[PDB]
Amino acid sequence: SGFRKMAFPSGKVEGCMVQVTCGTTTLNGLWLDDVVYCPRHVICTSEDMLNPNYEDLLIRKSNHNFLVQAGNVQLRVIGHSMQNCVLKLKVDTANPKTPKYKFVRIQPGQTFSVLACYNGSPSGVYQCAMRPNFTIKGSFLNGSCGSVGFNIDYDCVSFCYMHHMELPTGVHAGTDLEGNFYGPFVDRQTAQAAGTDTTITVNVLAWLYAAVINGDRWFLNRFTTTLNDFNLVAMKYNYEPLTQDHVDILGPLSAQTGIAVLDMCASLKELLQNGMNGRTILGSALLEDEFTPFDVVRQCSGVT
Amino acid sequence: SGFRKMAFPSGKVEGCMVQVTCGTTTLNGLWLDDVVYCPRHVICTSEDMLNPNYEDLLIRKSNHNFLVQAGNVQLRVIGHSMQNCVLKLKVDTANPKTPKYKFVRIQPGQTFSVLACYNGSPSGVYQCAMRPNFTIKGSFLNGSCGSVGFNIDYDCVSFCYMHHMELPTGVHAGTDLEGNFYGPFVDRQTAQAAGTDTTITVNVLAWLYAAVINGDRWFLNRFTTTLNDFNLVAMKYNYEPLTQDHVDILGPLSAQTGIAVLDMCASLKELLQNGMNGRTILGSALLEDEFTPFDVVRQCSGVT
Ligand SMILES: Cc1ccncc1NC(=O)Cc1cncc(C#N)c1
Ligand SMILES: Cc1ccncc1NC(=O)Cc1cncc(C#N)c1
Repeated sequence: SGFRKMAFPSGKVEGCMVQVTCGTTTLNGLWLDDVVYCPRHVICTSEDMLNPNYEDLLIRKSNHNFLVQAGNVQLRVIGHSMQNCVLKLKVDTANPKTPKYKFVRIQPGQTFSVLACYNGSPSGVYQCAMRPNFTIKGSFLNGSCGSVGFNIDYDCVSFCYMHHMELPTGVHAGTDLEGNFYGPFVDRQTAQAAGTDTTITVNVLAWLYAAVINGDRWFLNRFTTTLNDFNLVAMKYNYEPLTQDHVDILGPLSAQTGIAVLDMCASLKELLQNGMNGRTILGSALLEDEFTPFDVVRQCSGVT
Repeated sequence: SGFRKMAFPSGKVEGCMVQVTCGTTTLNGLWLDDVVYCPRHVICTSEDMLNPNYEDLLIRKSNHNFLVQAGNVQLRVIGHSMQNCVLKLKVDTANPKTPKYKFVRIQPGQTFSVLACYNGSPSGVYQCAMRPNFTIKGSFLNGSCGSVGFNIDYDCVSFCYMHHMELPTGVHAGTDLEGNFYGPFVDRQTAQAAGTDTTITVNVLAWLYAAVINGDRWFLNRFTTTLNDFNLVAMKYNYEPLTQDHVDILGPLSAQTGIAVLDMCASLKELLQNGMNGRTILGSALLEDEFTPFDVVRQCSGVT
């Protein structure tokens, strides 16, 4: 009973957080095995950030310039290398708290938990979605760079995001763990356009199924629709086009509730065209798109 | 930039979760030092739950009937005792992962993180408020009993809640770590009235300050009010009466933003009487009451 914006337990990730300092800049690093991963802009001063030449800036640095501290233990840096926008610092000690892990590049619309950190210390954990425009609407202040996003399948942590930047609009941008930015962003203090965003349609439908499962059913109606008709409404309201792949992933929820996907699409169509009429769904007065169908199944079945 | 419903990092609590089985009932326990804490209804069968005599049911049980398993390690039970609605199982081994901790009874309106667990395994973490009527609107399924709520001040975990029950209405009830229920609830399978709930006024005002800090300011107006006038509006909309103690706790946010508390109360008054007019505040289409003034300061300053 109940449905919350649940994050993964952050314990396995907490054991990986370290502080990385280079010159006068300090941010967060991720220590897995004998490598520490962090944003390459750790090597920049504020003046460098306007237009950095990272290859030139990294040439001035030596292994001993990167100060890595895990709690109180200082790590010895024996190698450094830049891969895209991340720095990989080889340390002489493998992290004893390294969980089973993978590096994955998530798709837009997918969700993950963020462990917000400052000076290598965890401050909070929250769940969020990678927007269709490759930005994340997080909660990050100066010092949070290097904080990571992840998903967990039983004992395996799939790291999918490392925080790098706050755009002038207050939204966030970052990379996968190979340092490739999600979206068109560059690690530079320059105004940068984030594309037109849309609402994650399959996630909204998944959340409508979670609402039915939890007893919120006032929005179910006597109507149905087609993928074509629904998609004309989705286009009008800046929703992602629904495909048969999305319908296929909604199958378990359709089967559990007995509500065909296109019937749920007709409920969503009516909510888009008429609003919520001052009513709420799972404690929200708007249509929630930060729960994937997988998240809804996991939370509604109690997967650990 | 940004403002999220952030939970505490759950790592220190994950290291305390164990599975407790007694007969055919299995639920979660909290292992701190050489004691395992769990709901006393672990000793009940489904038939006992209709009207349990816990003292009689516990008399039939011996130390060897309580199966406690931490991951794969089995703990040896050398004592058992009931304190209010919790069972305290003395084990022969102190939990090596016991963090610095306290047991605290929180006040209604205060917030905390819940680490939802099943079979002694963490599944997710979320932030919630203890409602003024002493219920929590969580996300809990069968097997989640014994999952705990907590707050963390640097290295100290203050455990404040243990989950016991889902009311017929889908809302949740539980105890402090001494087994005393929050609210009028009893650990019995009987319909039980949760009082009239109200919205946590000081938390809504705190969240309005967080909105101003993050750039959402469309709701600020040219008006002010008095505590008396505001409280007449609060009574009309089922909001908690605002006191000078609440105004006092909002002082840091008033100082940071330069918006006097009573001026923010006038903005809240106008939003209550007129609604949001299809607009949003920090990504919400309703007035959020699950952030205390302390949470807003902590999140807006990056406390670890
Ligand atoms: C103040 C703050 C808050 C949250 N997240 C991030 C920040 N600050 C920054 O973005 C600093 C920065 C500047 N220019 C480019 C990059 C990159 N890549 C990073
Ligand atoms: C099914 C479920 C889901 C979430 N939380 C809890 C439950 N189930 C229960 O409450 C089981 C129970 C029954 N009667 C009294 C108590 C107490 N105290 C507990």
